[PDB]
Amino acid sequence: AFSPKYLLRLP
Amino acid sequence: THADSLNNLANIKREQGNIEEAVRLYRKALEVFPEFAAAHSNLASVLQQQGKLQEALMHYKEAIRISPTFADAYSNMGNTLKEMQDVQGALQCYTRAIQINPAFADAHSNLASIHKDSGNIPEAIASYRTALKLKPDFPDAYCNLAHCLQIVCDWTDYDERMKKLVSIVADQLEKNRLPSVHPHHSMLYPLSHGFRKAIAERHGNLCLDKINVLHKPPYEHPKDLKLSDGRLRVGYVSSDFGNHPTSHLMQSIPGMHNPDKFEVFCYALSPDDGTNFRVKVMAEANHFIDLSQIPCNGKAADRIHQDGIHILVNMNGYTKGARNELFALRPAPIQAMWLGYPGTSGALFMDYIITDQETSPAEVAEQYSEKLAYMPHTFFIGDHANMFPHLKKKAVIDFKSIYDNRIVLNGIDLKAFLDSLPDVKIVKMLNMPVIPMNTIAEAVIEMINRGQIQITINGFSISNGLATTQINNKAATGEEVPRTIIVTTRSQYGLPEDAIVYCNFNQLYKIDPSTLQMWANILKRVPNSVLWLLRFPAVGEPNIQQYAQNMGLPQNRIIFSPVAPKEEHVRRGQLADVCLDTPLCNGHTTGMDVLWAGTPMVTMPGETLASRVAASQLTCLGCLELIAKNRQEYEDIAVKLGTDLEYLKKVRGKVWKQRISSPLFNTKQYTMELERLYLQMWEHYAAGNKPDHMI
Ligand SMILES: CC(=O)N[C@H]1[C@@H](OP(=O)(O)OP(=O)(O)OC[C@H]2O[C@@H](n3ccc(=O)[nH]c3=O)[C@H](O)[C@@H]2O)O[C@H](CO)[C@@H](O)[C@@H]1O
Repeated sequence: AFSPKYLLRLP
Repeated sequence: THADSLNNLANIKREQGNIEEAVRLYRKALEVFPEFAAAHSNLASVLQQQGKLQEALMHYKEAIRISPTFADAYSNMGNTLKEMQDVQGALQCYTRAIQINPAFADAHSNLASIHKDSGNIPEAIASYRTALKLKPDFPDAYCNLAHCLQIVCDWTDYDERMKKLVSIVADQLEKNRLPSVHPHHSMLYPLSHGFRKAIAERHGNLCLDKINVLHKPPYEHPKDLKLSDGRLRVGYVSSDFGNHPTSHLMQSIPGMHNPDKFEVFCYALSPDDGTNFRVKVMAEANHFIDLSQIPCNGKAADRIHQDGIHILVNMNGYTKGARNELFALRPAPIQAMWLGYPGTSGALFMDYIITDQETSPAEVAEQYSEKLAYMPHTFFIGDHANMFPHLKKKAVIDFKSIYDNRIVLNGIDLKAFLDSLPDVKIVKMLNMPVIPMNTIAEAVIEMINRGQIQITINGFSISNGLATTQINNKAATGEEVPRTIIVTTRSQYGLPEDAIVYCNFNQLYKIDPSTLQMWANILKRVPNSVLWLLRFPAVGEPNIQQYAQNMGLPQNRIIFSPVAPKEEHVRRGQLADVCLDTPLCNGHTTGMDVLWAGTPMVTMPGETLASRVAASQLTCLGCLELIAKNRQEYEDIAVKLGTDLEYLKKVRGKVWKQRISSPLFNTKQYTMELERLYLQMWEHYAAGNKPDHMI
């Protein structure tokens, strides 16, 4: 855990 | 009995201000009747002035022993224990009294007070409410409860509460009683400038009464610098030499004084806290004194006299840990206020008060019992240039296809890392490096998404901005400049990627309903905009959210984030777009932190000094266009920044440059100007002239 509030899509 | 007559006389003479010749009355009554329970109680209660701290305890204990049902003694003794730092016992004293007499309102008020001091604000509100139910005419509990509500942004029946407070102050001011509103709290309530100054005067008079017991004679003050090698001796007195906002602003100034013409004395009312801030001040200052080992104020003030201080600087005001009693003794000829208390002392011993035109205009005079001290640009100074030099330059990552507030990188070794990158592009605003969305950016993104502590890229350390504490605890506190490269992203704090970010990282207490309405109007007029606040305290989040719902703003329009270490808190400011200053109590230090980040700040100067701050800052910065003249101007300025993106880019660029070009963070410049003012005052005093406004 202890990750960003939301992810970042990436190809 | 004759003891009763002596007792009544003593009480009257106490109300007559004759406690000096009334405590003798109490004494005579005790001599008549050794076991006079009531006489023992009050004599210690007047002893609560200061006397001997344990002397009151002795009389209180005897009063309780003689009459075990004297709930007044129990509650008073708990308060006396409070001054003695015996929280474990003072709490037991209050509860002991409450259990004996459940209808005793004062004990519930004191119980709530200690809960409030400990931070259990909800429990302090509950006990305060219980006290008010038992005794509705109880100004102390009401004012404290009103402060507690202010802290959590509970504005239920807000207007009448404000009106009630003013009425209480008026009545207490009529009778010369101690006002229930703390002078620090006066800035948060709509009172006339006279009322606030009168409250400060009453608090300033409190230390005078507790110093008269020493009967210490006046202090012979020097009339020349001949005995000091032509060096002006300036003593900075503060209890915040350590990890405290005061140190984060001025830790560098002591070392920057010109030793050829100045001699710096740093009198600490606080023990060493093991922080690099204390280390810096203890080392760079010409002399450091730990008055924390000199409890007796007379002893301490005498020591100041020996050192030969010509100008004494009060960096506490009516804040916690202040020992203004020392200033009451007039140990130095010239005495002035400086950073730390955003208000007037209302006391005679404070001869001067450092400020600037914007912060304290001439018209806003008469609100200060102290003569005004002009500072060429601004009275506020910041050590961010030294504490966070890794923020002087930044870099971004192109996630889509010139966004300076979505994926930001900082680091002292940033230049070398960028030179190791193949496809670095430069966007001119001096200029901003940009990383194209390549494999390196992919590695950084995975670090952030996976929540990994750190990674290595070409041997360079890359640190997740949220894990600075466990990567370098000293760096996160601001004691140490991070020796790595730190990645900060909106995704870390849940900020929308393609959205306007309005922010204000002040304590929630600086927010009042009118301020919230203004910000709500800003959000409605600006599409795709969000308001970024801090759980500070976290109980204020539900209250703010509910008031937004009543204002028509969906929940997602306001984003709350927990408080972060100093370095992380300042670093987050780059993620935002514009900061909305709290007009009620302009963010003073928080304003410096945001400005260092390059984030533009919109402010509406008020009537109080605290309100007028951050306008002086913006003024000194050279960004006058962000200062609003009224509610509408504040709303329009904020709305333009959120809609005119080219205007936002221009303003953010101007802030980015002026933070280093304008003499706002130039500590050496500030110190030299401070040295000038210092001299000016001395000349005035040398020629015999008494304190007169310096401008
Ligand atoms: C209204 C008020 O009290 N004003 C005082 C305050 O300014 P100011 O109001 O800015 O400061 P606060 O009393 O609110 O203290 C907040 C402090 O916590 C830090 N922070 C904030 C958010 C976060 O997530 N993490 C974090 O570490 C801020 O950088 C700041 O140093 O301190 C100054 C420094 O003595 C005083 O001169 C001001 O009179």
